[PDB]
Amino acid sequence: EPDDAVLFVGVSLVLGIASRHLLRGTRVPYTVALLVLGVALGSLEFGTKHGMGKLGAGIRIWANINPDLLLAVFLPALLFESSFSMEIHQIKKCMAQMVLLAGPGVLISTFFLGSALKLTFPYNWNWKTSLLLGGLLSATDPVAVVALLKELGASKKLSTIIEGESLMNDGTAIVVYQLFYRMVLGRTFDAGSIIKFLSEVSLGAVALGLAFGIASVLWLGFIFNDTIIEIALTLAVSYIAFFTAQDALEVSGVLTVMTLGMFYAAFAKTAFKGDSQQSLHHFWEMVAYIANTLIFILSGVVIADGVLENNVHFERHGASWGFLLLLYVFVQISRILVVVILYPLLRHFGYGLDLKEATILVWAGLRGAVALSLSLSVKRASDAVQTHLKPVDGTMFVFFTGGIVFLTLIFNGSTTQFLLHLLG
Amino acid sequence: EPDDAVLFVGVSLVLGIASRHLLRGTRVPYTVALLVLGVALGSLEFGTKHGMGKLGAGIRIWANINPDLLLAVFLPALLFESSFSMEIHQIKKCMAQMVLLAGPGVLISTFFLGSALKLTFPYNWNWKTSLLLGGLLSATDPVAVVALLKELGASKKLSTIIEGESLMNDGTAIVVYQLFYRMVLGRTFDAGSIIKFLSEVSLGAVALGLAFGIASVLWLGFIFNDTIIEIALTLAVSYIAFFTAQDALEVSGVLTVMTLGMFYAAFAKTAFKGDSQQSLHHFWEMVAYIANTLIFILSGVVIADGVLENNVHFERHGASWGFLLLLYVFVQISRILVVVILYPLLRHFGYGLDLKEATILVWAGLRGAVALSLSLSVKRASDAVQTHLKPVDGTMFVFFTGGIVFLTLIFNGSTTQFLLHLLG
Ligand SMILES: CCCCCCCCCCCCCC(=O)OC[C@H](COP(=O)(O)OCCN)OC(=O)CCCCCCCCCCCCC
Ligand SMILES: CCCCCCCCCCCCCC(=O)OC[C@H](COP(=O)(O)OCCN)OC(=O)CCCCCCCCCCCCC
Repeated sequence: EPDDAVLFVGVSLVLGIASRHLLRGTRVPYTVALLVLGVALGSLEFGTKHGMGKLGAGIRIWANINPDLLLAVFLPALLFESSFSMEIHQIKKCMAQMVLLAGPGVLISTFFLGSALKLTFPYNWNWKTSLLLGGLLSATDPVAVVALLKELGASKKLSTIIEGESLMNDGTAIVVYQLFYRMVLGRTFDAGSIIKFLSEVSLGAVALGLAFGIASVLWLGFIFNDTIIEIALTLAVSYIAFFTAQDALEVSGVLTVMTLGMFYAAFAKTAFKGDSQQSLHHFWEMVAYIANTLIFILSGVVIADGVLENNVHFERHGASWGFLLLLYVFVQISRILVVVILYPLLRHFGYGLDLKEATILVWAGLRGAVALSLSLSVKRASDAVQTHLKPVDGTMFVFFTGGIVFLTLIFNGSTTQFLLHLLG
Repeated sequence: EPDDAVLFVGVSLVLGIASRHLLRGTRVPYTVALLVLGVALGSLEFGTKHGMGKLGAGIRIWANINPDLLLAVFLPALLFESSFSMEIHQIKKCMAQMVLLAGPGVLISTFFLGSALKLTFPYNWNWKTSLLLGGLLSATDPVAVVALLKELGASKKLSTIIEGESLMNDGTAIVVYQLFYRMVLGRTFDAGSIIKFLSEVSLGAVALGLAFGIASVLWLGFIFNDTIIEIALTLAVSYIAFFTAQDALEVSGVLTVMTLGMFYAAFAKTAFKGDSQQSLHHFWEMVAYIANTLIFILSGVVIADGVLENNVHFERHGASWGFLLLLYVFVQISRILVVVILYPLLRHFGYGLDLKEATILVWAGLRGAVALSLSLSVKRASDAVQTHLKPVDGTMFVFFTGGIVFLTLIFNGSTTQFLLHLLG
C-alpha cells in the first residue's frame, strides 16, 4: 500500500519528461499538457469502474492528500525558485507596482467576485461564504505566461511584474481566505481586530524572511571551500521557514519564503562565488522542474476526483455547468475591473505601464494549485462537524475552483500565444 | 499533524550541514556523528516524559515509518549514486571478487551466525528464526570506510571491492531474509523450490536493470540539446525500477537499481557530453548527501525508540546487554571466518588481495539501515497475527540489529582510522 505512492511519483515525473521532450517549442506549452494528462489519469481511475490494479492505489493515496501538506511539501520549492531566479535590477523598480497590485487588487477582486456569485447563484449562499470563494478564486500563478515572456524575449519589466504579482497574490489570497474562514467558523471581528490580524500576519511574517536570510547568509560566510553543504543549507532553510511561519508564529508562509528568496537573489554574490554560484542555479532548476511536473499532474488528478467522486450528486444536470462558465466570465471581468481601477497608480509608479502591457495583465490570470489547497481545505472542514458550512457547500467550491483552474489554463494560457506573437 | 514531519526533515538536514561543517577532516567522521545525534534526539523525545511539543510529533511520525517504505524512498537514491560514481576501469576486474564475496560470503555468515546465536542464547529460539536473524545481520554498508579510502587516497581496487561487496551484500541479504521469512510463515521448501527461488529472484532481477538501462539510454539519445530533462529522466527511471522489481515482478530491487547504475557508469559518455556530464554528477551528489543525512538521523531515532518503547519489558536487566556484546564478537568472528574461507579464491581472481587488504576486509563490516528495515519488518509482523513468531521475538531482533548497528559504526568505523594511518 505505501509503495503504490512511490510508483505514482515516478510515473508522473516520466510523464513530465515525455511532455517536455514533445510539446517543446510548439504552440502548446508545458503546463496545459501536464494538467490535461493529470485529468486523464484521474478520469481513467475514478470514472472507469474497472480500475487500475497498482497505479490506481497510489493515485487514490495522492488524491486524498491533505491540503496543508499539499502546500507545505511543494510551495517552499516553488516560491523560493521564483523569488531566487529574479534579478535586483528590475525588482527594486517594480516592487511599487506589484505590492500595489497584489494587496489592493485582491481586496477589490474578492469584494467584486464574492458579491457577484452571491447575487446570481441560487444555491442559497451567504455573504461570508461567497466572499470566502472570492478569496479562493483570487490567487494567480501564470507559469506558462512567464515561460513565454522569457521564450519570446519580451521586456523584463512585464515579466518581473507578472511574477511578483503572482507571488504576493498567493500570499494575500491565503491571508484573506484565512480571515473569511475564521469568519465562517463563528469568530466575530471588529475593525481593530481585522486591522491587527492582517497587519501582523502580513508584515510580521515578512520579517521572518530576512531574519532567516541574514542568519543563513552569515552561516554561508563561515563555511569555506565547499558547495554541497552550502546548497543543502539553503534548501533546508527554505523548507524550515515555511513551517516556522505557517505553524509556529500563526503568520503567512508565502511572504516568508518570498522575502527569503529575494534576499538570496540580492546577496548571492557575497555567499557564492565562481562555479558554486553556477551549480546553485542548476540544482534549484531541477527542484523547480520536478516540483512543477508533480504539482500539475497531481492537480489534474485531484480535480478529476472532484468531478466524479460524487457524480450522481452533482456535475450531471447541465445547470451547474452553465453557472461554471458564468463564474468564468465573472473571473476575467473582475481581473479587467481590478486593472482598470488601478491603472493610474500603476501608470506613474515604477516604469510607465503602456496599454499593451496592461492588456497582458488583463490576461494571464491563470489559477494555480495554491487555490486548490484552499478549496480542499473547505471541503475537508465541510465533511466534518461545521457551522453554516455543510458538505454540499464544500462539494460546490471543489468543482468551482477546479473548473476555473482548468478553464483558465486551457483558454487564457493557450491564447496568450496569439496576443503576443501577432497582435503585438 | 502532517506538517510536523516537514519540520523534522528540515531539522535533520540542518543537523547534517552542522555535523559536516564541523567534524570534517577531523578524526571523527560524518556517519558516526550523524547516528549519535539521531540517538540523542530519539532519546530526548521518548525517554524524557516531558516531551517536545512540535518536533516530537514529527519525530514520532518518522519513527513509525513502515520498513518497505523506508527502503523504497531512500535506497533508490543511495544504491544508484554508488553504482554510478564507480568507474569501468576497476569494476571489470573486481567483479569476480565481489560476486564471489557477496553470495557465498552471506551464505557462510548466515549459516555461522544463525547457528551461533541459536546455540548460546537461552531465549528458546529455533533454527529458522536464528537463521532469520543471521540473514538480517549479514548486510554491510561501510559508508565511512569508503569515505576514508577516498580521503587518504589508497588503492582504488580496495575501494571498489569494498563498495560492490556492500551493494551485492545488501541485495543477497534481503534475498536470504525473504527466503527465511517465507520459511517462518509456514511455506515449505524443497531443494528444487529453493534453487528456483534464489535463481529467479537474483538473476531475473539483474535483467530488469539493463532492460531499463538500454531503454532509458536510447531515450537519452533521442533528446537533443538539453540537460534538466535528461537528469530528471535518470532519476525517475531509478525510482521506477525499484518498484518494478520489489512489487511488480516479485524480485530483488537492490540488484536491479545496482545493474541500472553501473550500466549508466558504463555508457555515461554516449548519453551525456560536455557540461551536461559534469552537472549530472553534482546533482546526484546532493541527492546522495541529503539521502545520507536523513537515513542516518532517522536510523538513530528508530533505534532509540526500539530501546525505550518497551524499556520496562526489556533493555533493563543487564543479562540482555551482555548477550548483545556476545553477538557483537560473534559478528566479527564470522566476518573473519568468511574472509579466511574465501581467501584462496580471492587470491588468484581479479588482482591479488594481499594480507593487509584482507585485514581491512576483516574490518569495515559496519551495519546499515538496510538491515534496520528488515528488523522492523519482523517486529511489525510479530505485533500482528503470527505463527512461531511472537511479539517478544520481534522485540528482541529490533534491539539486536539496532545494537550491532550502533556498536559497529562507533567501534569498527572509528578505529578504521588507526589501522590505515599508522599500522599501514
Ligand atoms: C525534498 C522534500 C522535502 C519535504 C518532503 C516531505 C517531508 C515529509 C513527508 C512526510 C509526510 C507524510 C506523512 C503522512 O501521514 O502522509 C500521509 C499523506 C496525507 O494523506 P492523509 O490524508 O492520509 O494524511 C494523514 C494525516 N491525517 O498521504 C499522502 O498522500 C502523502 C503524499 C505526500 C508525501 C510527501 C511526498 C514527497 C514528494 C517529494 C517531492 C517534493 C518537491 C521537491
Ligand atoms: C525525491 C523523492 C521521491 C520519492 C519520495 C516519496 C514518494 C511518495 C511518498 C509518499 C509516502 C507517504 C504515504 C503514507 O501513507 O505515509 C505514511 C508514512 C508511513 O507510516 P505509516 O506506518 O502510518 O504508513 C501508513 C500505511 N499503513 O508515514 C511516514 O512517516 C512517511 C515518511 C516518508 C514519506 C516520504 C518522505 C520523502 C523524503 C524525501 C527525501 C528522499 C530521498 C531523496
